[PDB]
Amino acid sequence: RPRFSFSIAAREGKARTGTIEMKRGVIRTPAFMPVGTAATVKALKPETVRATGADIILGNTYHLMLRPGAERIAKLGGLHSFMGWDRPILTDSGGFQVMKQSEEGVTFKSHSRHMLSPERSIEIQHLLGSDIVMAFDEVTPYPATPSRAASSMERSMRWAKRSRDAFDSRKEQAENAALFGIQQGSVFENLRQQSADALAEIGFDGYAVGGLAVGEGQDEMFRVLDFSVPMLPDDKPHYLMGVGKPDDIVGAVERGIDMFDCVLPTRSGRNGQAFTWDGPINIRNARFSEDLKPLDSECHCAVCQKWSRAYIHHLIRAGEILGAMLMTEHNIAFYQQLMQKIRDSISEGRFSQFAQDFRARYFA
Amino acid sequence: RPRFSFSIAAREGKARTGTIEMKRGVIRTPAFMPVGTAATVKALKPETVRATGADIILGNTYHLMLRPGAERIAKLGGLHSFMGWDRPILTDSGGFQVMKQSEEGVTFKSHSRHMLSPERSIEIQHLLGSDIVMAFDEVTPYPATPSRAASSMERSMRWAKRSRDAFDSRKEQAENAALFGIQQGSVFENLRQQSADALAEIGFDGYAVGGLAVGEGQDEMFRVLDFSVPMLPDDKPHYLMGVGKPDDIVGAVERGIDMFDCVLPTRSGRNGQAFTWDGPINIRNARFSEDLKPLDSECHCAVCQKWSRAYIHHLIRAGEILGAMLMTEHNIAFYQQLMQKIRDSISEGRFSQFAQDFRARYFA
Ligand SMILES: NCc1c[nH]c2nc(N)[nH]c(=O)c12
Ligand SMILES: NCc1c[nH]c2nc(N)[nH]c(=O)c12
Ligand SMILES: [Zn+2]
Ligand SMILES: [Zn+2]
Repeated sequence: RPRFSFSIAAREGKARTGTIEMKRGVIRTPAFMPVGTAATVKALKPETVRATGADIILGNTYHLMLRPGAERIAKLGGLHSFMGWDRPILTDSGGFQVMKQSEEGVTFKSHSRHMLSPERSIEIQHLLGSDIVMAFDEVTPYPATPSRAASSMERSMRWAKRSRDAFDSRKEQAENAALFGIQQGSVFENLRQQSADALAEIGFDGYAVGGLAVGEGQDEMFRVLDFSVPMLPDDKPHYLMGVGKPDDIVGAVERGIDMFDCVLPTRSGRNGQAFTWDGPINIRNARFSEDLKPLDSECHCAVCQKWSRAYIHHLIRAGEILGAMLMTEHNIAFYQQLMQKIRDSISEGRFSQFAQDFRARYFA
Repeated sequence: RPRFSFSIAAREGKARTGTIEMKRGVIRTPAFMPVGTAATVKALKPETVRATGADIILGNTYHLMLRPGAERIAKLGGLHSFMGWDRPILTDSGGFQVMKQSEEGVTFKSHSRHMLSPERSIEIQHLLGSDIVMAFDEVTPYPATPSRAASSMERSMRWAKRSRDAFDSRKEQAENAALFGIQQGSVFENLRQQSADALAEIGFDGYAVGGLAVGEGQDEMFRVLDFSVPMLPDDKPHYLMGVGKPDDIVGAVERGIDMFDCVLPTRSGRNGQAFTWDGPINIRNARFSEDLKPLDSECHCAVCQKWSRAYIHHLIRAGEILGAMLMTEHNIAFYQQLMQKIRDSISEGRFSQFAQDFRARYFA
């Protein structure tokens, strides 16, 4: 396999399906990336993560630098070796978790004093041995005034160039990993356009839509995606960071997004929320205490093959670790089955029908 | 397979190795039973418990009756079905967790008001669908005066007869499960003898040594085992309840014990303690932060095949669920490997040498 090759196999409207080939493996798109905060996808062995269908996972630069430490992970052979996941890993840059500041970067106290900058973020991602490296950005909160959105976007573009140069100057990283740029601009079309133009001029292997799902509603997010995604190079992956709910994902794919990550299936799994084709349920609810059905009636995951709602209800009620394990495996598997249905439907030219059918049932 | 058949294949001094055959499977002895407190061996799927080598697990009557409830489990098809473990399950009777009281039984408040008695304990164990049912006893704390030890022992023997009759009166239970009696008498030889005689007169499928590992030291426990185990019928299994550490197990086998359970490998696994052939280690210790070796250098478990001390150190430090999962799997696997080495050495007539070698290295 090459360092990086994105190929689009089929299209339907703005939606695409295809593959990213990298040295450590192939990623089928549209893709969902489980989040492995501090070198673990919570409550799952890597083999279980793979068994659910994941092709790639996400690691958080900010958290890993705080514990166990980036240099330590490098000394131990890199993140893949450390955690036992040998397929691609994407690392975020830390901009989201950040949100003293200056044009040079940021200093902050560990929740010890730490520093992030375009150069240091790229370095940490190198030390981790990331396959997909993200530019270091400044993420403005919502709502943002046009002036402040413009300032953070402009700084992010200067930082995107610094990220590009840092990545390129490190031969081993440049030859073996990929670098994605991050579009900013809040909800403003003109700023989103300026940001897309700046990133395309610099040139990246992929383009993330940053700064969404930070407090604007789905309607607004979709409105911004409507104009923002077409601004990005068509022939590279489009990554919507930190999204999201199943319906968010479907609508974002309809608008040209190829990659997703979110803590929702894992975090809310531990909390008792299980995804089903008829919408989410909270397994802690008393109505499930004697329900012998699986979490979802169609799901092919090992959890739905083997255990009842009643059992998982008890485990979560009781605070048992196995409850977190089973909920998380099911939810991640559900997400991967959603992505597979999306990929197949686009391939077969029936994605619009799938989206309609999905919504009708999920929100019944 | 029969309802119950214990066969002794080989002996060395007081030590024995053999098999218990039951309808749901064969149990190799000496046996270690992982404890599954409230219908789960903490942090492990049942398939993982089996993969470590366990032939049987223990469930706690007291806890299960409180949550999710015995009647509820019965309605859902029994404990095996509920938790997904299809091999034998032994249930304790509740006497240990108990320790208003009367000759009829005990009432207590949930940590709702609940009741236990010989009849109710046997009933709960039936509702759970237990394969090995334990008589309901009264467990005196250590130290005990001779008078109080005698009173609790005598009550326990009356309760053993009530347990026997309750079990026998329930045809489905009598035909498909086994019933073990529990010897009491604290540290007193005469009381232990009276208790053994009473239990043998009633007749049970197996005999537990109760009331030890409740505050007396290993020396005292071993002294009591020295005279107590030979009092029990030789041709039935001997079960030392709530023991214990690897060295406890080895010494108890040397004294004629066939079955063990304890929370130690699971509970202390979650706390950071890993068993090794060179003694226990606490993985949280800073000395392990960059140690690339497996938990134990010889252990054949999947954890030792795949992850380093450094990684598990980080997980436990961070409070990650995967840390509990990996520690627990390793510790249970270690215990099963200990039992296998014990069984093989007795079979081969070299158990005394094994015990000496084990101690020399474990305590080096
Ligand atoms: N939802 C927005 C988001 C999530 N993670 C992120 N990481 C970075 N660097 N930038 C961003 O805008 C975001
Ligand atoms: N270590 C003693 C012990 C553990 N569990 C027990 N359960 C019962 N019923 N009786 C006992 O004596 C014990
Ligand atoms: Zn499922
Ligand atoms: Zn091991």
